[PDB]
Amino acid sequence: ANAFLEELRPGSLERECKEEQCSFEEAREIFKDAERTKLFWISYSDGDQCASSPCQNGGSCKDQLQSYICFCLPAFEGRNCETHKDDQLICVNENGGCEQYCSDHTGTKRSCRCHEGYSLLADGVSCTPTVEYPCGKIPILE
Amino acid sequence: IVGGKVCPKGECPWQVLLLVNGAQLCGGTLINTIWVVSAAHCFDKIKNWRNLIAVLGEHDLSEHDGDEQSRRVAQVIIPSTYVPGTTNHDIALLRLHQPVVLTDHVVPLCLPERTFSERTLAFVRFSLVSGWGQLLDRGATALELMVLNVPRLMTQDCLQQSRKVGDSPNITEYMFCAGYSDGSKDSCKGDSGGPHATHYRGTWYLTGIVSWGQGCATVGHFGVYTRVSQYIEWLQKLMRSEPRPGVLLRAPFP
Amino acid sequence: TVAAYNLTWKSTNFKTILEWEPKPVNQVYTVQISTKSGDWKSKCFYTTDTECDLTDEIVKDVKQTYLARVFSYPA
Amino acid sequence: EPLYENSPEFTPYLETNLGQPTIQSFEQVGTKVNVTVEDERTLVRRNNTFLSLRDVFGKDLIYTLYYWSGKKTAKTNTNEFLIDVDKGENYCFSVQAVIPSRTVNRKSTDSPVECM
Ligand SMILES: C=Cc1ccc(-c2ccc(C(=O)NCC(C)C)cc2C(=O)O)c(C(=O)Nc2ccc(C(=N)N)cc2)c1
Ligand SMILES: *[C@@H]1O[C@H](CO)[C@@H](O)[C@H](O)[C@H]1O
Ligand SMILES: *[C@@H]1O[C@@H](C)[C@@H](O)[C@@H](O)[C@@H]1O
Ligand SMILES: [Ca+2]
Ligand SMILES: [Ca+2]
Ligand SMILES: [Ca+2]
Ligand SMILES: [Ca+2]
Ligand SMILES: [Ca+2]
Ligand SMILES: [Ca+2]
Ligand SMILES: [Ca+2]
Ligand SMILES: [Ca+2]
Ligand SMILES: [Ca+2]
Repeated sequence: ANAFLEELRPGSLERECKEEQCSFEEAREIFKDAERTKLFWISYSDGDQCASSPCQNGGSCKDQLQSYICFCLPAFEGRNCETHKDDQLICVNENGGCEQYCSDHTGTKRSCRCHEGYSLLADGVSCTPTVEYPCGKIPILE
Repeated sequence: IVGGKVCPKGECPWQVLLLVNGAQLCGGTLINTIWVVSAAHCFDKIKNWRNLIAVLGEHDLSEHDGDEQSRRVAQVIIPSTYVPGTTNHDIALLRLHQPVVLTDHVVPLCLPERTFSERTLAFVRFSLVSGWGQLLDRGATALELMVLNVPRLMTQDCLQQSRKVGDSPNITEYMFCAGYSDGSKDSCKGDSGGPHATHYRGTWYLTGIVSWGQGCATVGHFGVYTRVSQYIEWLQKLMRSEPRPGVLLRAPFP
Repeated sequence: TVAAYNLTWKSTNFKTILEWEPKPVNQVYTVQISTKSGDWKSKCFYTTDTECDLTDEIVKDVKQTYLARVFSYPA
Repeated sequence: EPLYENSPEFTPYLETNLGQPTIQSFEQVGTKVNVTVEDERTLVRRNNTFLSLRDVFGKDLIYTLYYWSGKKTAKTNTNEFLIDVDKGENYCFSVQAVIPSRTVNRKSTDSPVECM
């Protein structure tokens, strides 16, 4: 910035493009050479895309050139960490964590089932044989 | 099977061998004590519906050991929609006259539910196919059960990636591709009716049946398998149905 | 139903986002990802978006080559 | 089967863009200046801790420094440069991440320029 004066004071990049905020010429009043001016200007003029606080759910925002990166807490994903991993427990997602059969229910949690000859353990996803020779196991290795 | 390995005795225990008057006909897959799944095309030229045996616990065709069980096939059930000399709807359901006895050497492959198969089994890349069929396209058949790991393709990728050819049948929604390919590669003549088996979280399921290919390993070509998932309801309904009096039976599909 | 097009990978410091066109009209997307010899893993289920964060899969092994595909379903 | 389309292949280690580096600090020791580049975090996590770019690429990654009438450059396979400078002259600095072995996306974008 430039008050009645201020400018009386010679070129600083301090107390002139940074304690305040400068135009492209206050920037070559200073650098003189222009690869040099462009180089400064690219990053200076870009601005903090993280100012809009796009990262949700406790994520941290790292500024880039004309973009950003959200770092997410473990239970989250998405560009803006918008996705709760815990709400994705549906049968199309790795079979719901079911070992055998998965059943989707609107209104409620997915329930796991087992093939004839197995029954479901207490953990709610694992199946165990209720007969001696169940389908689809190879006895000489079990 | 071309380019496969021996299946160590006992480690393909749901493989079935079908014979007609002592001659090797096709493979099959045991799904419980009295029911076997095979390929429709295996029966196109039979006319001795009582010279038709299933053998379970087979390994080496050249020695008989105590693990082999034989059974007479009581009934062969195919779709009404199947047409001899074509490739579509290539599936057969076989009732054994008496049950097999389940042993360390004789175990069924699980028939899965339709949705589990379509939504989960379909996206497991590698499945096993097995048989006593030709070791080479030319060449001879195997004495010891052979087995191979093949990767599954979606049909769109199978078309866009198979080498184009004047008179190859269409891949239908009742089929899926193997194999890749690249020649090493695949399954072959004499393996027909045999299983394509998929592992998932500790259990094995029938996902396919050896059906046809344009010859073997199939270069620029893939193996084609019956898409079992399409026939599950039809298999279950017939497995609870009342035995008709003839051997061969055309049941409506769907 | 239209097949997605212009599938594009946006990656910066392993933050990896698949993007595609078009904006969906009475159709939803599901994304699948695998390694060359691995199973297909489903992501971003039935989304109305035209992007999918795949970061959590790819960081499991950054030296693998991955393939993705985008599925179109009618609503 | 649903309509689908395939993506291009993607190898993260070779194709992810390098982010914008920043300069943490510089210090003077007589005629010599130390320039320290901040270790930029990635989304690769080793056990509830995000790894740096150095932790992932190690020796594959180098940082380049432009300082300044033309430009001089320095390289480092760490996060630090130790450069000679003239007394009583004020210098400006900028850094770029480079992975020399790469064929595409070899260079990050330049950092903000810092001056004494
Ligand atoms: C659907 C019709 C159809 C009809 C007959 C045959 C057929 C014709 C002759 C012989 C043969 O030479 N005799 C030996 C055997 C009877 C002990 C065997 C068969 C067979 O059923 O496999 C085949 C057939 O070759 N299927 C097939 C399966 C997989 C592949 C592959 N994956 N590359 C290639 C071909 C398909
Ligand atoms: C926050 O701001 C970013 C760009 O700075 C924008 O892309 C987001 O939509 C907003 O939430
Ligand atoms: C930035 O990173 C995320 C992952 C959280 O740890 C935040 O609290 C932190 O500030
Ligand atoms: Ca001022
Ligand atoms: Ca001013
Ligand atoms: Ca200042
Ligand atoms: Ca001021
Ligand atoms: Ca000026
Ligand atoms: Ca000024
Ligand atoms: Ca001025
Ligand atoms: Ca910025
Ligand atoms: Ca024998």
